[PDB]
Amino acid sequence: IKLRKEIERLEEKLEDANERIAELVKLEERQRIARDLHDTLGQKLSLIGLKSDLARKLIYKDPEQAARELKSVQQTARTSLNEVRKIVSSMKGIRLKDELINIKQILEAADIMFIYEEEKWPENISLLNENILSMCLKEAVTNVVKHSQAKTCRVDIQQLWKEVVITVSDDGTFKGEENSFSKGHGLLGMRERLEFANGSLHIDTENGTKLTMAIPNNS
Amino acid sequence: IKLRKEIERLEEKLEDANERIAELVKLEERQRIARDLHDTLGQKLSLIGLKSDLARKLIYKDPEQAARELKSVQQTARTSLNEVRKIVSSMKGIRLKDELINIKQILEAADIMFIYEEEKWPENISLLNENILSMCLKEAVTNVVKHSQAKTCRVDIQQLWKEVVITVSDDGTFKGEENSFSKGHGLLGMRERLEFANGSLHIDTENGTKLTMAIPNNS
Amino acid sequence: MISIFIAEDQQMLLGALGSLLNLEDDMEVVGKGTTGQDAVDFVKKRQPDVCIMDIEMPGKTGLEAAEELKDTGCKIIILTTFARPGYFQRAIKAGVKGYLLKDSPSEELANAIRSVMNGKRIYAPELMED
Amino acid sequence: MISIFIAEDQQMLLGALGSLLNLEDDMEVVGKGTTGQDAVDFVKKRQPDVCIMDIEMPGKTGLEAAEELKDTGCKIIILTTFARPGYFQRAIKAGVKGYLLKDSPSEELANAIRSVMNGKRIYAPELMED
Ligand SMILES: Nc1ncnc2c1ncn2[C@@H]1O[C@H](COP(=O)(O)OP(=O)(O)CP(=O)(O)O)[C@@H](O)[C@H]1O
Ligand SMILES: Nc1ncnc2c1ncn2[C@@H]1O[C@H](COP(=O)(O)OP(=O)(O)CP(=O)(O)O)[C@@H](O)[C@H]1O
Ligand code: BEF
Ligand code: BEF
Ligand SMILES: [Mg+2]
Ligand SMILES: [Mg+2]
Ligand SMILES: [Mg+2]
Ligand SMILES: [Mg+2]
Repeated sequence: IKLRKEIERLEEKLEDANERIAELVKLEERQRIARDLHDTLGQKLSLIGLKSDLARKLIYKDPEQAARELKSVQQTARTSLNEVRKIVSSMKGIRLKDELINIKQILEAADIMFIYEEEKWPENISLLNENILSMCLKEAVTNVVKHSQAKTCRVDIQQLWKEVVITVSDDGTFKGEENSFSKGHGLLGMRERLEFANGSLHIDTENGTKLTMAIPNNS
Repeated sequence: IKLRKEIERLEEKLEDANERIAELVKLEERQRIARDLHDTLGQKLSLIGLKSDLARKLIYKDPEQAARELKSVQQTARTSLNEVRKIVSSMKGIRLKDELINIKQILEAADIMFIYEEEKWPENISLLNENILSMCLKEAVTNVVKHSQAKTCRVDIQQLWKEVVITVSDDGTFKGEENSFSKGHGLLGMRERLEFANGSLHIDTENGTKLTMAIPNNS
Repeated sequence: MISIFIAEDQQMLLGALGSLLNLEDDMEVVGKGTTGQDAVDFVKKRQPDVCIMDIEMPGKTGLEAAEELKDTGCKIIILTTFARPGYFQRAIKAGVKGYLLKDSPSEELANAIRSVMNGKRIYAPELMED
Repeated sequence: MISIFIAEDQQMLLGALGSLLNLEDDMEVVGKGTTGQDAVDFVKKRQPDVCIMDIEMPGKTGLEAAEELKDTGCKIIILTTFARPGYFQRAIKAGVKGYLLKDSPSEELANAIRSVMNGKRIYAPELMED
């Protein structure tokens, strides 16, 4: 009865340790995304400094260009603070493999055919870059279910020499009107996240709607 | 011989777990300082944006003031990037209790009397703020051993209603010459870290040298 | 003319905000403070048209100061950097007229001050996320 | 006149750096690239006076590109954001004339370009810490 009491006391503290390792393993992956953010905040802060140095030098030589540089400095600080907010809120970063699963189910529930010819999966992008691409792919199909009025949606995920490109095309009609990049909207927010990551967004509304989201590789 | 082999196999995997908890507990304290940095980068990025908005509005109304604001934006980005560099390098943050121990031993090895009347220890400052104060207290006594030529050094650590103040006074002579805040030097670097934290540095060279390092409380 | 009290703990920020609002032809900064207590002390004594107020300030906070100026008739706009749990709730419970992100453009802030003066209430979507 | 090649992966940064150096009366940007390969391809063909070069660039890196232009006579200044293990070492082994922090003032960078052209070698203390 003493050793059976002592075994239960050790079984209770081993449950607090092998199970408490699963709680502390969450901080290991959060440190991977925090170090990803710190790396690109270094690039962002260097850009703010250099663009301020340039706008200051232009105050007399070209005051209109100085004002243009300062609108750009303000935007870099606004968007790079939006990313800090995202990791201070501890919002879940989705893996591109998991987001591709959800978009197929969202497109099928809305009765839109999903076209996907699987190729080699991206391997040289950061977890933060991959999380941005997931949010962009999720917003792209959300726009196709609500506005496109398309029969099919072709998604491509490609790993190129210096970047990862995701193309999302629907065979519907683009419902946007002149300023299709309005404040607090998905397209503007996609362009902001992609540009913070040093990637890009290109929209081809000829023959439907084709979003091309590119994001760079590491090293 | 089977159960003795099996017990050693479990003793080896329990050593990998109870000991590997001590490795993963390092990431818990690093997450506390990363969340401290993200909080004040939020304040820094808000300031860069607002000061850019103001300098842009002043390009025509007061171009000299716009240039002054842009030198200040460049400095905020430079110093706030210096803090990101510090946590990307994983340099050790010293506890103020431990730094007070070292300064007493450094002052005694250099034959300078250490004056300290112990009071209630600061309790409402962040770990990042406390680490900055340690670096500032360490630099203050380093300057007193190399330049002051003082007999005594009085250190005060006070917890005030809205801030923590550290005073470091020596009874030597201030050896500085006009621009005592030169590039890459300790005093300039102390002023930069303290100002990033929303604190301050005041130097009174009348009757020796008195450094007053203040840093705000949280909430 | 719209008189403004600004309460912000960040000194560099308090400066820029004051300079930006002053630049508006129809507004003028009549007081500045670094804690929620300075805001409480000022609006109680002088009573301005609008009270721009930071949340996280040492001493008294902006939410704590809004809670003490609930029955004063002063239009309080709250500014904050991070959307945090309980902040939105505490602000609506206090009866604030505006709840905005600190780094939002000066044009928007100036608009929000004029909108709040015309009885409207402006709240920020980003600050109500999850 | 001092001709300059700039290699930087960050497009917004590559723009500002080019505009800042061009503003100098005695310098002119003769080429711009986003990878270490563009720097290798350009200095091999056109051969400028000075080659300003980022470290972390996709495709070929700035250190990798310095390693391939070792026997070319082009003065390479390296710029980087973070001091990382092995970067300083790899740079000196490559024979770079300058190793600077990206966000250092334009005045300092312009000075370093003139100093490097006068045979001197400028290295940054912050980039050699621990
Ligand atoms: N794939 C698509 N096909 C057709 N129209 C599209 C489209 N994607 C976007 N649009 C058009 O562009 C507009 C703006 O898209 P956006 O994603 O920015 O905002 P939204 O209308 O979806 C609200 P939210 O902010 O929640 O995304 C849409 O309202 C629609 O008119
Ligand atoms: N307590 C003190 N008493 C007398 N002179 C002092 C002093 N603290 C600073 N000084 C003077 O101010 C100068 C600048 O101090 P500072 O700390 O910035 O640089 P430093 O000379 O100690 C080299 P480092 O960058 O390693 O600190 C010193 O060289 C000295 O002349
Ligand atoms: F610090 Be305040 F709430 F932005
Ligand atoms: F990305 Be570079 F090395 F600053
Ligand atoms: Mg949308
Ligand atoms: Mg010193
Ligand atoms: Mg505050
Ligand atoms: Mg780079």
